Amino acid sequence: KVPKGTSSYQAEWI
Amino acid sequence: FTYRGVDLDQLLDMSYEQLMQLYSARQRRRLNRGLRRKQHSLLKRLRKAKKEAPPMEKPEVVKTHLRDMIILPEMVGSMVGVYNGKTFNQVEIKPEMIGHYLGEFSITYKPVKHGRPGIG
Amino acid sequence: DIKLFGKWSTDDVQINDISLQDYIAVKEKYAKYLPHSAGRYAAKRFRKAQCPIVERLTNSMMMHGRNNGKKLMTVRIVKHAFEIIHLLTGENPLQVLVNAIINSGPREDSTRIGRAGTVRRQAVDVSPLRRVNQAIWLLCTGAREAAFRNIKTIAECLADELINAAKGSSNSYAIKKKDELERVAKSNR
Amino acid sequence: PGVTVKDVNQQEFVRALAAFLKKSGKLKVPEWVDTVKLAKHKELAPYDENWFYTRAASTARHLYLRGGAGVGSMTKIYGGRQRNGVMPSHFSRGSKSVARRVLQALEGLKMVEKDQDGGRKLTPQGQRDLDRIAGQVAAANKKH
Amino acid sequence: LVIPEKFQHILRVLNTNIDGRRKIAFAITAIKGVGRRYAHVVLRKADIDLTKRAGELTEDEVERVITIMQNPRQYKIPDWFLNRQKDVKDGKYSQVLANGLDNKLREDLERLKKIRAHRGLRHFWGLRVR
Amino acid sequence: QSVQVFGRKKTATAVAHCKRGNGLIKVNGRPLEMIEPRTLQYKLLEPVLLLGKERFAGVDIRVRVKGGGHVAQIYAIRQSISKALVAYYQKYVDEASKKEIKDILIQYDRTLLVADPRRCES
Amino acid sequence: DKLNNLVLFDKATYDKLCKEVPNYKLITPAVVSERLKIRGSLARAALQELLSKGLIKLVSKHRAQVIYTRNT
RNA sequence: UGUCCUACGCCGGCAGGCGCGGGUAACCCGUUGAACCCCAUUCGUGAUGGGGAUCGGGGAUUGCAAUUAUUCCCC
Repeated sequence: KVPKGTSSYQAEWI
Repeated sequence: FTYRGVDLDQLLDMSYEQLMQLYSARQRRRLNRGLRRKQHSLLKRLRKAKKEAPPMEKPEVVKTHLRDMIILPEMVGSMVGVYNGKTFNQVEIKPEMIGHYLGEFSITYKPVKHGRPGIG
Repeated sequence: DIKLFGKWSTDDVQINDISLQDYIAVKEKYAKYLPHSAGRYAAKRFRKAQCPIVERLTNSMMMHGRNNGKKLMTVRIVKHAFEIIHLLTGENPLQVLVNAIINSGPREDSTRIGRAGTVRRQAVDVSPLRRVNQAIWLLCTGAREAAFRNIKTIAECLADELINAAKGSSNSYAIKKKDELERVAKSNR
Repeated sequence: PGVTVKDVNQQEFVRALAAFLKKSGKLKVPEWVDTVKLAKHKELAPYDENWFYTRAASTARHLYLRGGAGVGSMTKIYGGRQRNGVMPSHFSRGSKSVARRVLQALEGLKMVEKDQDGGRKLTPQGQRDLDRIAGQVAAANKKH
Repeated sequence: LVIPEKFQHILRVLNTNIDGRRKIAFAITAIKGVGRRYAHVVLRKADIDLTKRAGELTEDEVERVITIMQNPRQYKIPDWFLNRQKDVKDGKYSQVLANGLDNKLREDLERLKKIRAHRGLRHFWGLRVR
Repeated sequence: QSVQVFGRKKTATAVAHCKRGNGLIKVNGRPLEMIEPRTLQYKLLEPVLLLGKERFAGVDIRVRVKGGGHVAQIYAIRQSISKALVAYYQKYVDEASKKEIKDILIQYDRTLLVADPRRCES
Repeated sequence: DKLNNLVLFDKATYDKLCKEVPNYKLITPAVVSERLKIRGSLARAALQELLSKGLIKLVSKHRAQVIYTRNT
């Protein structure tokens, strides 16, 4: 699951 | 939602001087020191982005490098892309982050996943 | 007359051992009011024997690191120990001190003679000054080891170790260390 | 009957001056006696409930011993070790407001007067009270 | 001193066990949310002598010192010793209590998660914040 | 009628002003027994206790003391007191008496007359 | 094993305090804290209590060692 | 050591602000008013009040900017 707008650089934190 | 005993609509209607006691000491010191030109242009771009939008649609993002910002109550609902040195990220400003900087919404470093070491 | 802290006599003491009589110097001329002197004793060889033995005991129990500079504190500890020795035994504290130092000092030491690789030690005789030094060192070490983690007090610990060493029972650290050292010195040959 | 403060044991003299501050009764006492610290280098509150008059006694006696002293001077005198945490310990001054209101309440009883030099020192009534109390301590020490 | 007949060996305050043989300041310190300093201040405002022990207490003194520690502002405890000064939600000068500390750190962690700030994500990964 | 000597130890210097007085030994406005290191108070009294109370009946010594620590401080004060007594009995009293008290003082402790020559090395 | 010390008196403790104490030659807070397993603060408080009773002579008082002696 | 080093007073829990003076320096800081150490109180052999990290809130300086805690102060 990924939010709508977040980038992959910050999606690595999720 | 309620921030420090005050709801969002009052904070949006609240005048400019009495935000200098409803913030933390760092934000109050920063607001006392005065804001400069670049983020003033950023704030005007936020206003032009929020008025020039459909009522049901989300207002368009504005891209910026300024992570020095303190978040004002005028900026709730705004669609802000923030640079972290490499890429922009898309942040919707919720009203519970009003006492924060933008710099914590773009982490400039990846988390560390340690692998098997080589010849040390 | 010169009295130790103004209370303790120095003419009543008698030296049992002939070997330690010339180095245990507390009797007549070497009696001082305070163990603290701040006079030089390691400037030249054999000068520390002239020093009063109460000052030797003072200088030897602040040896551990966190108390390495405090000497008024040290003579205060020696004072409390001497008071409680008087009120326990009833004799002069200097007499039982001399007895403990005499009965704690080793007489033969194992020593490595040969080369690196030969661990077979030979038993050799012991200098009287080194006997005095080792006796004071073992008394101080027992004082440390008895006072690490307890309600039992360090001056009280030195008093108890001193009395145990003087009466010759197997309760002082100095006595048991000396006995095991003597038996291994006998076993080496 | 000729005795002076320096011929009197200092700790007992401070204790007797604190007792004189008791049986005198009048002094401007703060409502923050039961909450305050006493120096930023110190960890806990003072153990004695009645520390303020003891500190006033020490301030008055140090003012008698050496004059020309300001609030910052007493703040420097009452310094000590700041345990800097895991960091190496250093030297720190005392609390400025505490000593300042001690001096203000002590001059409020007309014991201490303001200098033209810039400092602050003791009234003749102050030295009369001090060597009187020194006389009582001398009488209670040489006879007991 | 003497043998107190009304001695409570184990106390139960705010769903927390208290060793009654310990001194009153440090037995109150033993529970979460209050240390030695606030215990000394709350005891000085409660007009209770420091020497006497925790199990050597009457019930009215215990309930009144609980009453002092519950609402500090009404009992003239100044507004800098308090654990939380300005709350995010209501901004009220109040003590936090033992289970209150757990719930309040939990909701602070949860709001740091949903804001997706740097500190909340760092706590989520479980690494050093400062 | 009066002499002014000094006693040095490391850095601490205590200047003794010795005068024909009424039997008072004053150290910076305080007597000998009311100097703070009461654990080490016997060293300050060793000339007075060892030599007796007798001929100190008419000696007034005012000691102005500066520098050093506490132990070196009190040692400098006591050596200044001993040297003041030696100098006074050398100047205004006969030769044999001061020779006798010097002999007794050297027989007890050498540092009572001569200072420690070693000091803080750079 | 841990050492359990009672902070307040018992009837047998008080009986051993009023009777069995002043024949021990040397009296320290440490020995009273050691022999019958009581805390040092309680032993000290009982020690100034017996001093105020006038039953035990005092030898010396300090910050670390305070030594007393049994009567006569 | 010093033109940023600070003397004094006030407002101050408290870091610190406010009005004022000196010092381009054996002068003013500064008799450099140090710390262990000493003297009295309490704690009493247990992860303890030892030891203080790691976190949570506020406050105040430094700086165009303290968010990835600059620094210090209060629980």
